[PDB]
Amino acid sequence: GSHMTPKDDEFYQQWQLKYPKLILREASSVSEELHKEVQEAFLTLHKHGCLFRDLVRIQGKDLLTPVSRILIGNPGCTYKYLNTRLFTVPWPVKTEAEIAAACETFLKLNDYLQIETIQALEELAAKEKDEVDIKSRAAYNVTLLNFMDPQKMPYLKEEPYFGMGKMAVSWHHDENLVDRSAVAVYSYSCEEGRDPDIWHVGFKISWDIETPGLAIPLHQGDCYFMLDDLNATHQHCVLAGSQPRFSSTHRVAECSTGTLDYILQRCQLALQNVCDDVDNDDVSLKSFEPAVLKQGEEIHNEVEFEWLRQFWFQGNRYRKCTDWWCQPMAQLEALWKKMEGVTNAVLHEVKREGLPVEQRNEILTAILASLTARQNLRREWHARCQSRIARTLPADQKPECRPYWEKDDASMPLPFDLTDIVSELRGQLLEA
Ligand SMILES: O=C(O)c1ccccc1-c1c2ccc(=O)cc-2oc2cc(O)ccc12
Ligand SMILES: O=C(O)CCC(=O)C(=O)O
Ligand SMILES: [Mn+2]
Repeated sequence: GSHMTPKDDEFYQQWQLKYPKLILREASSVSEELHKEVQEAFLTLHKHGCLFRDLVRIQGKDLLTPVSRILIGNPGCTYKYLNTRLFTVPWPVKTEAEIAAACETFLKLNDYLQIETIQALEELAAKEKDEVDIKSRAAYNVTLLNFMDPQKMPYLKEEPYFGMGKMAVSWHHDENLVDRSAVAVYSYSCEEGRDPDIWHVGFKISWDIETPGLAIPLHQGDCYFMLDDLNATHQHCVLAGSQPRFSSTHRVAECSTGTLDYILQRCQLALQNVCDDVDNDDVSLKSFEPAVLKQGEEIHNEVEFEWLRQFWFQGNRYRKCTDWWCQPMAQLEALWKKMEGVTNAVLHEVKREGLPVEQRNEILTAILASLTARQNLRREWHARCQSRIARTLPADQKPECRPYWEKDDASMPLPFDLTDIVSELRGQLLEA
């Protein structure tokens, strides 16, 4: 395989014909004032230690990301990639003033890039021969900030198909975005084939290493845009230069099951089956109908694994730059603890003498997959909290395996390990 850069005569026509949905707006087109502001914002964020490498999970292995990052965006919004849910430090849509100022800066960059994107999307439609679709596909709700110092990496991976040289980030799609949504990236580098000292973004067609890839040089303050279905039909990578680089990558995160309001509402739905006169350990349920019980136990899993474990696995890195999620997370944990109460109440009822066996077995069938998944996912998460790299990484830089409690812990109604309970319930369902 081979690739094309601006040095190749064929670059220009290949871009024009096979990448009309890829747009580059060079530093020129962006005001010197905005450049100054976002570049300074990058630097304060970096100095206040707001960017971290994430311990992600990909095809079974636990890996530290080469880039350190932070997610900034709409209050209560989250973004899930590589099995890790990132939580926004909020930006002032309708904390220390410095970080607050930085987030404010990245909101107005967001506004600017949003405008640029709509324009580009409008011009693309005109070329191609609705109005609501365009604006919704440009309505960026988060940005993921990235930083890498390549001189800090002992060995960088070679780009494997086109001879593009050292990769800072491997070939991928930006995951979990709204369908056909645009992506906009502000790139900030500190200042035969592609120039090794300069940062590039590379593109290829999915499934395809025969059509030469493009490598687009990125100088200080250059912006690039993936429009419409480009992010889906193509992969991209980031090719490392010799100097450090920041990027701000603005996305329309698909957040239908990914906001604080969404998850609080799911919890409230679950607790509708609980007599709510008073908050104490004496949990009693309004109904034992299979469909209501299954739903309750599913919500229980959702808040435990998608929210609590995700949040705490990331070493409590937030109250550092924002306490915003601290109270929400306390609240979600209290809701989850009530639901541990619910599971116990269901279990009590299963054991009640005078419960017909047919009704018991209908209850078992309703809840068994949820409890099985709860056991398995607890194993998987506990594994993830030790692994190798978690072991290797310093004591300061370790994942927290919360919520977790000992067999002796009398504050919790059920054991953390559900193996016996699951076995027993399963056994009962095979009884004759
Ligand atoms: O880019 C990498 O090689 C990498 C290294 C360690 C951890 C994650 C990644 C990696 C990504 C890192 C950040 C990001 O925004 C996207 C990434 O996508 C990847 C896709 C892969 O197939 C394989 C790897 C990645
Ligand atoms: O920085 C870029 O150019 C794209 C960002 C990126 O590839 C990522 O880390 O998701
Ligand atoms: Mn990307």
